[PDB]
Amino acid sequence: QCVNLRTRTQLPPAYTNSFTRGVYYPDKVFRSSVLHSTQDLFLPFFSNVTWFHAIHKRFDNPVLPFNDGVYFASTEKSNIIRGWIFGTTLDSKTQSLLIVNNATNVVIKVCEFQFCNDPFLGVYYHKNNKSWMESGVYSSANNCTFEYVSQPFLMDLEGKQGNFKNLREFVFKNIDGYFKIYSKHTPINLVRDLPQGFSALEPLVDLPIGINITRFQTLLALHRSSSGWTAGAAAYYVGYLQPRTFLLKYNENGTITDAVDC
Amino acid sequence: VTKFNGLTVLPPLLTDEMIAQY
Amino acid sequence: ALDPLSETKCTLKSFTVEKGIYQTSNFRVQPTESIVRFPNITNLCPFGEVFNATRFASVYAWNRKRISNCVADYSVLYNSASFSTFKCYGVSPTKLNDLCFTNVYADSFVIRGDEVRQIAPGQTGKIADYNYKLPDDFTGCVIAWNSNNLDSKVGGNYNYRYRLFRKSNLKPFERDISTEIYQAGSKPCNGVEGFNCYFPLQSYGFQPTNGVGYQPYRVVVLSFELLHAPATVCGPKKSTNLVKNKCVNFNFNGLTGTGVLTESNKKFLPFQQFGRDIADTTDAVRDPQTLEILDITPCSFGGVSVITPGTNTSNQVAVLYQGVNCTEVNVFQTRAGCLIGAEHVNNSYECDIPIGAGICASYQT
Repeated sequence: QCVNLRTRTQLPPAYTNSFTRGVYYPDKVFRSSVLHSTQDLFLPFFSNVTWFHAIHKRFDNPVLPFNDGVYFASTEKSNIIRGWIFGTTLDSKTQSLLIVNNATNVVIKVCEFQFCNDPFLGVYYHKNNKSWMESGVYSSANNCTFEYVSQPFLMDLEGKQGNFKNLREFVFKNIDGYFKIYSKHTPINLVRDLPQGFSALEPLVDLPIGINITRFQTLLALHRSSSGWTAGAAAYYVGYLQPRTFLLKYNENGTITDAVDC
Repeated sequence: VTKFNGLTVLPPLLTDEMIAQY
Repeated sequence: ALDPLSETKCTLKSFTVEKGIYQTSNFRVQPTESIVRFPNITNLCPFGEVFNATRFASVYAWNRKRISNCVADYSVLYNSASFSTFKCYGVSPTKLNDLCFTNVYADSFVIRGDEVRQIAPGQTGKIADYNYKLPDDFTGCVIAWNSNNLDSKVGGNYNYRYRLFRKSNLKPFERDISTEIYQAGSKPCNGVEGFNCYFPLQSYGFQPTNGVGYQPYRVVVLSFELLHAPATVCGPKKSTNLVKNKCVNFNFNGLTGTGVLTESNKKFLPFQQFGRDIADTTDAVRDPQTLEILDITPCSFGGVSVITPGTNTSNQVAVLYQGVNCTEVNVFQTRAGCLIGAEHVNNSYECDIPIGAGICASYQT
């Protein structure tokens, strides 16, 4: 709660190249067998993305900015990222947006959350009968102003052996108070922690929040057989949206198959 | 060799089959 | 506007028409109906839980139920048929279903019949000042239901109480459930009742033998709040069925215009509503209630042309609607349009009056 994770060590600002990632449908319009231009916020192609590692003391969990929206690309098998934090102060001072995934329903709220100094969504006391079951990211909250729950679902939080075969990419954008979110989940054959190719992130949900946000924080999943906890092997990336112009090649079925940065 | 805002395309007087006869 | 021949003379501004073909006007199918669609209006908030609660909270501790993130059907205010007095201020009850709001509350309490008048904007009284004040800008409603047979007890129902004294009047929608001893004179009360000191709370005299002015009345105030924030709860929207193969207007959840709806093989994703062509013009839409993809073919139109010989020859004249099939209608369809007033012949002659697509006209015996 008050004591930070002793196994936490900040890595240097490493990065790699992102060839054609960060593409998403900027609207809910259908167009097929055409090529549409548009000026909105996207990821510039062949740009750098901040790499972050999570393993027992190489464990990164900083509070990064959100001045213009960001990206995520989680190379994971047990869903190390179970939620996020968004806001300005990220404490009980101002309104703070919180997102949590309990593997059954995505909970979204906006309250004066009394977040811990080193928040998490981990577990502990797994001496026997782990079963990937839960066993306190914030101390308390009140004066809430928003509440939302996604549909029922099931997420595979269980760890798996071998090469990474799953990849999730998201976008987080505040469109005039509407905190729009995109997402995509596809299989992969990992080679260098970031497979290449092309894809498009579909919109997930519209959130009429209307709260200014300037920073964020990731909620990594910890485990222990608050301070002396451990974490499994995982890694993710971070990007930043920029106001670039793009072309969008739609197929006959309306799916984006390619793009070009102007 | 290869809409509704008042725009309309009129056809030609001579069709392609009539041109070939000439 | 007598005959198409006269439209030609008014077009050319001449009382004599030479041989040829001339344009006069523009045909256009006007709309006959209109379609209004909107997603399903289910998932209603349970207003009956408050208006018909099994038990009501006391007056000094009035209960409030927040209404948000649903479809607020306000027809229960009148259609319930379970009230004695029903009044609204500012907005009529029949229009609340069309108005969207940021927050809505249901303030319930049980007060005497004579105290029902005190539930009003800007009104003062024992209940308005010390128990539940309303603002001057109240644009909600109030419903009082006589509960003489339900919330009454012989000798007085002690479960329903109110505040009779307080050092300072309350604010609009403010609750005060304290037990501070009120001071009347210059003497200190010392936290106990005595000379010029009274208890602030008092029980009601609700009994089954009470009059119309003293019996209990289950009062519920539906408070509205239209703030700068985006609306979070709105009422059910009006809609109707679908009209196909007919020139009609469109009022969809996020699309408007005029045209004709037809079934098609197109497909919209679950996160897509309406399509667009190369020119940013809509040509497809998905129904917000049913699972179907419908192309929007606009209403027909085209220039009107008249085919006449010279005025010195005859006044018999044909008419051509360029670029449309025979709908309104001696009729013959062409690849340029529907021609009326001319008889087709299997013979071939020299082209006198051209029409289009190799077809030509003439006046012969």
